[PDB]
Amino acid sequence: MDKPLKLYFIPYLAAGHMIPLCDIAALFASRGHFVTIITTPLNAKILPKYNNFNVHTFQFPSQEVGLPEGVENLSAVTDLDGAYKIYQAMALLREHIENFVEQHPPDCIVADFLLPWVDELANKLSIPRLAFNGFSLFTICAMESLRSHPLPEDASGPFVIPNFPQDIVINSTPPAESKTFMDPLFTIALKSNGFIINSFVEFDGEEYVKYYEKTIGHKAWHLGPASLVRETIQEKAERGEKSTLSVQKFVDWLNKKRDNSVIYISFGTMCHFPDKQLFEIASAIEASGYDFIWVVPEKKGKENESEDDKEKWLPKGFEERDNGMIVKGWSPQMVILGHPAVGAFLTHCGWNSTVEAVSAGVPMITWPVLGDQFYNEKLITQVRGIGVEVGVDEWVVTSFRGMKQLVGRDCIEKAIRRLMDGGDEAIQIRERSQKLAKITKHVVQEGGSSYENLTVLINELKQLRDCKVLN
Ligand SMILES: CC1(C)[C@@H](O[C@@H]2O[C@H](CO)[C@@H](O)[C@H](O)[C@@H]2O)CC[C@@]2(C)[C@H]3C(=O)C=C4[C@@H]5C[C@@](C)(C(=O)S[C@@H]6O[C@H](CO)[C@@H](O)[C@H](O)[C@@H]6O)CC[C@]5(C)CC[C@@]4(C)[C@]3(C)CC[C@@H]12
Ligand SMILES: O=c1ccn([C@@H]2O[C@H](COP(=O)(O)OP(=O)(O)O)[C@@H](O)[C@H]2O)c(=O)[nH]1
Repeated sequence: MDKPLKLYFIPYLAAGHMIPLCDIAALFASRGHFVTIITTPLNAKILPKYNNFNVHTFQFPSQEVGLPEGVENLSAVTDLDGAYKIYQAMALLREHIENFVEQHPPDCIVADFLLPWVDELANKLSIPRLAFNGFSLFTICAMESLRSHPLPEDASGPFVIPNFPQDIVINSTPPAESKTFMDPLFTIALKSNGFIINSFVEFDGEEYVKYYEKTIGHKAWHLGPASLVRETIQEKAERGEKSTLSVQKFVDWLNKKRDNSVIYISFGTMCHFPDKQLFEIASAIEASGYDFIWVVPEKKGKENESEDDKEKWLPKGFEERDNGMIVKGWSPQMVILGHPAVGAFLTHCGWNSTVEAVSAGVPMITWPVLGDQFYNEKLITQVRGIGVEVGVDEWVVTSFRGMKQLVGRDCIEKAIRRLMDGGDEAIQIRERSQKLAKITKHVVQEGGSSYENLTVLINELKQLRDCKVLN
């Protein structure tokens, strides 16, 4: 504890994995250790500089992959080809990332599971390495249970998470493609010294800290929700990217509405719905009759469209009825969710949007799409009971307009009203969300669960540093 720790963080160029890992590095920075993010210049611009907080940037190889100069992240990508370029750009940056880390070795490396070449880098440098995927520990347990007990290849439809601490049924089977990409990353990540989770034990469940530790044989570190590291308005409003609309424009409009009278609809980054699907969402939004903040990244840069191009995805007269805000880009989600007017959230069950909703105490309407979201759907609705389900069952591998099954407006509206109409069910769901909200307020504060986990994590990293100094 006499000298601080030198920690490097290598976040992947994805909004869901860049945002949380930098906030997690800000928790290390608040303790007095020298953190350092290693990413591209555009992704490091939005990062507020704390104490000890520094970045090391290598220029994004735009013309090497074939991208415009303004695209250095997966959130600005609207095509499956773009995700390949973001990955290929990460392969080219692998050279200079390894060289910089070899020239100035840190006390510890924290790297994403999407980059599995950090294993050789930390090994030859004989330094402790931490893995990060931004999933829930509950989901990580569920995906390692399917890896030990594979589903029959023919089987499809709902399935039970095998040999779990709690009987849980996921609504659809994962794609066979998902297994071939995920399993190599989990195996390399399990070769790491520890796993960093942007969650707290009161939410994932202690029976899964004991499941991951004793059944799988690996250490996890509940350090989140790291979104709580941003306290001011400017810290909450600038995340990953500058907001598209003025943050005060949202607040002045939300301040005029009642409490729990606004629905926030955002399927996160990397999810783009076809125009038919957006039409069903829009029809179900106006049919519910509730004010809404709808994030539509599918139509960013497509403002003042001709009447033909707008009727492809919106009912005629939808924008004339000013009962909501259609944001075609980044939204201050921490700000919008924090406002007392938002009382419901239509989510893709992404983990960042999930813990941010638990902090703000907003119940969630679940619409999972890919990745860890179909496990998160059941963590929201069955395990913790802070949300209702739409009832979707399409588990795509790519979400870039790839969905082949149309979710009807009668299905969406039915779920929207189950939380906005204030029924007897919705009342106690919002009570269980407020119970977790009060707990979440001080899990990163002194004495909390995730706070003390970071205290233990630092001490063990300091120990390993003191052992290397002997040699
Ligand atoms: C196969 C390919 C298209 C890949 O192309 C290959 O590249 C290698 C490079 O050496 C070559 O050797 C091959 O010949 C070939 O060209 C490029 C892109 C790519 C890698 C994958 C990809 O970009 C992302 C995912 C992604 C992984 C995962 C675990 C995430 O964590 S995504 C992440 O978090 C959440 C998760 O829900 C997202 O919502 C966030 O926005 C953020 O992106 C799960 C989801 C997903 C989409 C699974 C597929 C893949 C591994 C993908 C698209 C497979 C295809 C692959
Ligand atoms: O318009 C948007 C879209 C996304 N986000 C942020 O992007 C992250 C989305 O992460 P999540 O894991 O929920 O979705 P994923 O990016 O994995 O699809 C969260 O921090 C959101 O607050 C935001 O602030 N505004």
